[PDB]
Amino acid sequence: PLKDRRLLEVKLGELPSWILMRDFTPSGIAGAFQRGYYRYYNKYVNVKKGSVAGLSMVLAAYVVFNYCRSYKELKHERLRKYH
Amino acid sequence: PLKDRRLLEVKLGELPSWILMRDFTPSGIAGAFQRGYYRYYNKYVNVKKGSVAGLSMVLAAYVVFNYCRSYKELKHERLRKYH
Amino acid sequence: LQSLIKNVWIPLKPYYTQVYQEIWVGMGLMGFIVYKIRSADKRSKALK
Amino acid sequence: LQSLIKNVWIPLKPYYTQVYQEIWVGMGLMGFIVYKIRSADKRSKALK
Amino acid sequence: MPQLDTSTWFITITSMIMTLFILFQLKISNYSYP
Amino acid sequence: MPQLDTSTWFITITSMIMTLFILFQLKISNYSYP
Amino acid sequence: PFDQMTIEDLNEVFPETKLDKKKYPYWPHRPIE
Amino acid sequence: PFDQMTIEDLNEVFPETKLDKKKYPYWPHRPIE
Amino acid sequence: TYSKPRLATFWHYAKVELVPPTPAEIPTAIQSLKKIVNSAQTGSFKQLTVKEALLNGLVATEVLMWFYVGEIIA
Amino acid sequence: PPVQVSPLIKLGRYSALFLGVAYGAKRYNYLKPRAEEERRIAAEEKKKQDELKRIER
Amino acid sequence: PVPPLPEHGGKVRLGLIPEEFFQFLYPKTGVTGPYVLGTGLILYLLSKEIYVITAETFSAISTIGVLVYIVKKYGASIGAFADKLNEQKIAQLE
Amino acid sequence: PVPPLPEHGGKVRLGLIPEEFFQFLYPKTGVTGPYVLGTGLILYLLSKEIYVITAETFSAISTIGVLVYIVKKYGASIGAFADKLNEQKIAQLE
Amino acid sequence: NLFASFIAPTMMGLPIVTLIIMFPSLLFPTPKRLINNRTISIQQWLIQLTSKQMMAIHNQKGQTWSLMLMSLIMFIGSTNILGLLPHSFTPTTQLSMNLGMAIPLWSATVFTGFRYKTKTSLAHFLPQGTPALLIPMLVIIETISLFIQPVALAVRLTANITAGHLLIHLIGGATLALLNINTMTAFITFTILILLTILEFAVALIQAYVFTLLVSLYLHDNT
Amino acid sequence: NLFASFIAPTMMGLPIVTLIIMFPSLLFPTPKRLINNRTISIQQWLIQLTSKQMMAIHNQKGQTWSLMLMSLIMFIGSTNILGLLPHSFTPTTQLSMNLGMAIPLWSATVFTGFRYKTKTSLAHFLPQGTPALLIPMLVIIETISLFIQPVALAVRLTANITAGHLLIHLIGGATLALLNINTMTAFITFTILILLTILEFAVALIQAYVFTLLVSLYLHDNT
Repeated sequence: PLKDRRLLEVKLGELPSWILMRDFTPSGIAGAFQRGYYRYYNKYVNVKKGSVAGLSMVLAAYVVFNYCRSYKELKHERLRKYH
Repeated sequence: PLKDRRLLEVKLGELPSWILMRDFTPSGIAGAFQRGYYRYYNKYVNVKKGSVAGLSMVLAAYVVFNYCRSYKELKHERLRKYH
Repeated sequence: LQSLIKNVWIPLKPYYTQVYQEIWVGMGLMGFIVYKIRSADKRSKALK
Repeated sequence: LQSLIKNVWIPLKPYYTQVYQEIWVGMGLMGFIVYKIRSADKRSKALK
Repeated sequence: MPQLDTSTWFITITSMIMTLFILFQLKISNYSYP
Repeated sequence: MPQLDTSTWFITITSMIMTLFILFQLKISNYSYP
Repeated sequence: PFDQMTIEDLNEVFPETKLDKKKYPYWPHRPIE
Repeated sequence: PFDQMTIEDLNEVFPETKLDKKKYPYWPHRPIE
Repeated sequence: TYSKPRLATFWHYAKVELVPPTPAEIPTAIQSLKKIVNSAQTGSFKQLTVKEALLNGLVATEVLMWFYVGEIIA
Repeated sequence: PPVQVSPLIKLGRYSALFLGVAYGAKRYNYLKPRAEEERRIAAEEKKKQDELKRIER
Repeated sequence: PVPPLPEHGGKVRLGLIPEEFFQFLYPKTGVTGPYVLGTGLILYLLSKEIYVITAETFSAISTIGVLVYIVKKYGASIGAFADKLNEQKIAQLE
Repeated sequence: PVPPLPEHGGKVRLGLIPEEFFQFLYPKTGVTGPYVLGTGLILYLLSKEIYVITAETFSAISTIGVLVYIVKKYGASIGAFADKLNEQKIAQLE
Repeated sequence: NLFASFIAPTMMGLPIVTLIIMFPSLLFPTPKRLINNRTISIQQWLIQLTSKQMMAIHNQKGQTWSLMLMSLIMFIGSTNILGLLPHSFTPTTQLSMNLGMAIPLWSATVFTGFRYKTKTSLAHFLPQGTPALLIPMLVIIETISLFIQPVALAVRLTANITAGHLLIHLIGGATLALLNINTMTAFITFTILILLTILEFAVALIQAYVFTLLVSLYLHDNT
Repeated sequence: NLFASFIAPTMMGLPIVTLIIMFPSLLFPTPKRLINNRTISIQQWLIQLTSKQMMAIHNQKGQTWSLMLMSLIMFIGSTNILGLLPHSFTPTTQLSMNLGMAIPLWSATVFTGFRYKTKTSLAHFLPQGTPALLIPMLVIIETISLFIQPVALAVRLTANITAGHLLIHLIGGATLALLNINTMTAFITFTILILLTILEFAVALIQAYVFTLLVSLYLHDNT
């Protein structure tokens, strides 16, 4: 009953239908990053008894980010050659 | 009598007025490159007795482009040091 | 992308389907080979 | 840019004009010095 | 031989493809007959 | 000393500026009093 | 006239100059006799 | 209530909690007594 | 060769445009300069159109190149 | 149809000309000795390198 | 004219990963699918050396030990601290 | 339903640069401003070595000499050639 | 010192070289009116001509590749000319481009030849009624000198092009260096350079014809 | 081998490092309701506190810089903590950032001191009623140890930070290497590492206070 649905709702056959019904302009990129931040915020943070997990996630995410950034310079000391 | 005018028409005081009345989205970038190409085309090419100058310009332009691209690797052999 | 598809899929359809079936295979082979060679040189320089 | 200016020029105006007149000068000096030093090292390595 | 610093092969190839099998097949596909 | 490969100084400085004199002066400018 | 016209205008004036798309779907939409 | 309100809502209910912008244009819009 | 015709065609404009300035119009020039300073100080020249300022700056750079020309002589 | 010069520019030109002539002569004089000496001392250096590879071939 | 909040949002396992994952996975393996899933993900990363081990490893271990110590010892103290500040503003105004 | 064309578009000087430049510059210096302008631009580029000279210079010189030879010797021949093809299609249809 | 001109360029850390390749695309505009200006009428005639000439032999099925062949030859004839300029880049001398342009075509031809005409394509490995003394010593040679097709089909073009650029660079350098000494030698080498320049203007198209002709008849065989 | 972590990163040929710097900006969100959650109430209290404490001495004119000082200290206290993590980057140890953060402030203070209070600012070069035997040997020292302000004001912080990262890297490396030999030494060095880690958690804020306090009283003098 709807053209645009949550990408999980849509099927594989109409997969490209979803890919083409949606927009791509940078404004529609900010209007996505914002939605992500605000889902996280209003679901795990903006609550009267926020906990560690309300924060630890972004930290342990930034961690993996800056680990991926560094993969190149770390292929030079693998303790074993044939992995 | 008009808000938007040819950037030559507009004055220096209202300079920012022109800078802010105009758009900047990539669609409005293609819709500029196209206007440039088509001015050149319909003014120097699409005429019944097109000449060399109808073409030589883009060639001698590409030349300077690929010269600027290369400036770095050419500061190493200047025949005279103190210029 | 609608302008894009309506500029490069109306005319160029009968070619990619009927004729060029046999060149895409070749391009896959090309990808195979380039992968192999880049991997080989990456290996040999990872050594040094 | 209208949202940008209406987010970062309504509040932050009385600061850049009345107070911070004296730090921008310092930042210009900072630019002076960084220019000088980058030029010096560029010169010395252009030598070698 | 800088044709052997393989780093760039991917892009060169892909762009060659994009050109040889898109643009000209558009332009030349429009030329006409006497 | 990689703090002396001066190539990058411009961007580091400009970004420091952008941050120290824009964002925080927005956030903290909104904190409230008892 | 001529110069003010296009290929489709020739489709309009001369249907016998038509490069039919059935017997010759490809380019140049006809053989090389 | 309280939790459903904002600083402007306090401007609304209590004008004496107002951090006036004339005698103290800057932040924190008042001295540190 | 055709050096003579066009060289004379150029002398035609040269003896009237490559001419040094006279000690008589110096007043006119200094006064025009002061009028420029007037238009500048108050911020009234800021009502100009672009093309005019473009022209002015291009001829300014024209005058400028002669400085490097003198260096060439040096 | 020639267009008479606006005198402003006729003034601005030849002044700058002779300014640049002076600048050039000054640069020539001020610069000659430093380069002469740097090159001659580099010649000392290259003779030293020559004798080096002579004894350290 | 503003909305209120919950009492506590999405509950979480290990303090790091949400549970909704687990439930979404209940139908097929129920309970002991996610745990072995992660164990395998990690033994894989380690085996093929997508993650080589060095000093920074132990630095991370130490920082994390410190942090968990701190929280598991001071958490609710800080929570009541903050709720106290809130109720205190409420009162001092009220 | 299409528009026609001119007989020949913007005239040009040296075959490379347009004249509109010259006229735009007429008011102030009239005639002998642009030429010395360019001469100075170029003597400047050369003097400060914004353009160092090498083999590629002479390669460019040779290619350009060839090209101008070709055009100055075959231009109108090709022009009438093409107009002939046009009139010939016109007739062969007409 | 001079392989520089073959180094892949990026004015900064971004993917530019994919613009050195599509630039030619617009020195060959497309018409919409019936009649048009010169620069289009000329190329139009040129193409009618060259097609009517080369695609004569092929059978009717094989006459579906006109687009591909003439586009191939047009693209390459552009690139290899443009590359002549003072400071321009030849995206062909990047051997990878040549391999990626050669292989698929050759392979797809062979595949049309072995999908249809199986027994006969297999048969082309044994010339008709040769002495029955040497069969293996012949069906080894034909089958090794088959796979040798694309390799040469590319490398020839690649190195052919490269050599000209290198030779002109070097001759011009020695020109300046002799100018240091004397005058007349410089003019000698400059005339030499003019000759070389023309010869390159020539090979740069000779090779296009070679390429898309080799391919044309490789399709003639295995169609 | 290990100055690596100070090398400026760009995952590819693009300007990334300007994102390592604005990330903290959102570990300190801004409130819009009157009451809010915990993470905001806490920092709010913290800031009220620290201001009421440090901006006591300053006069009324000098009380216009509260924003700048507390933002400075907040930004730095964030950066220098975050940098602790396993594989994180400290955008301060890029000495250039420290110079660009130090100089303008010091210079603008001096300029407020010499635009107003000219005679008196000049006077601060001569302590009150010193022996008239040595005046020059004192108004040389004061005026040389003035210009020395920003240099140290930055370098102190810079190198202070750097040393901790370097020391932890090295201790952990020797930890692994001794683990090759034996077990107990590793635990020894691990506990050592815990201590060092805490001490760094500490200095990383001590230095912020130092910095924005030095500056505060430099404004106290030349206001």
